[PDB]
Amino acid sequence: SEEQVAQDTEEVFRSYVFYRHQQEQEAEGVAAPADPEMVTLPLQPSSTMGQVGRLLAIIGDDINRRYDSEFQTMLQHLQPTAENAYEYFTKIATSLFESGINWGRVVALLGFGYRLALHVYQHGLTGFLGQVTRFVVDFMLHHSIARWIAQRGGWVAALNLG
Amino acid sequence: SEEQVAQDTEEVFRSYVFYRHQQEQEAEGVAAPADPEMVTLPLQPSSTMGQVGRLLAIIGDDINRRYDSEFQTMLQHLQPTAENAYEYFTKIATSLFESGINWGRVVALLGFGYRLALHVYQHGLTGFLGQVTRFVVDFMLHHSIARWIAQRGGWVAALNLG
Ligand SMILES: [Zn+2]
Ligand SMILES: [Zn+2]
Ligand SMILES: [Zn+2]
Ligand SMILES: [Zn+2]
Ligand SMILES: [Zn+2]
Repeated sequence: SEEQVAQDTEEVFRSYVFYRHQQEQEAEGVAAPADPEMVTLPLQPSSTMGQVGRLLAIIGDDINRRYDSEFQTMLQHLQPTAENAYEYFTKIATSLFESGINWGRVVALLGFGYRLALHVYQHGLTGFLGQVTRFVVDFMLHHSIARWIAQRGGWVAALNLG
Repeated sequence: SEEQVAQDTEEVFRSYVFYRHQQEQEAEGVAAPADPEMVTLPLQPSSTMGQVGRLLAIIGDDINRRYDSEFQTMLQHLQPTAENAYEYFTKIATSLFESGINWGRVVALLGFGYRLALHVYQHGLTGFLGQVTRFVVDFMLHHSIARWIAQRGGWVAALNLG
């Protein structure tokens, strides 16, 4: 079901963010970017969607690198407002899927959402992580990504990538 | 078409906001709440959706009063973040349609969006009017309001209310 995949994306993305942030803390120690909002967000580690988001953060660690690097350098130029965040999110997310959908691109979108959320927090926009989550959920619903995931077996199919 | 009604809501709401703000300036003069974002937003006065949003602002002027009054007093308690704005928007918008959809409630939702946008601007959240617009558009799509309007003839049917 496309709609149920779309509903599950919130928990997948929240779990992805938590574990990606924890992994960056483990890799960088005191040099990691601080964002307490990514430590305290709602989390259910044993749920299926919590397990999916975590596994995608893990497998993403050795595939995101070039795309993750350019996200950071580009975000240094992101203007401060919620409208600027939406416009930049939409441009980048659309470009990721211009040539079709695949799991690597899904993971790239989650990673982009993580980097966007981190950037806006570091530049003084607090309480915006739920809004980035909604950007991701709604984009995946209206851009047929939830439909593509549903035809692959749902988010649980992502566990096969590990 | 439900999807095309949903697409048109952006322009309807932007036009509603522009003309509601202009009307409040005309009724209150220098006592009106200032919000330059509601003067400079994209506007196409002669388009059908621009005409619809304007007419709904006009007819709304003598039906919103009690609901508009409580919106203002309640919004004095709205916490500052984008997440707080989304949570409050969703609670109020859901309550407006709990017992079904009618044009008066559609106009009340547009008026609520106007008051929410004005409040968040007055309290230091700039560049958020597009986000309130998206709250309205997406709520009307996912809560079957766009579908209800489509079965009534589309947004153009609102011109019959005048
Ligand atoms: Zn890092
Ligand atoms: Zn730059
Ligand atoms: Zn949507
Ligand atoms: Zn007034
Ligand atoms: Zn209060």
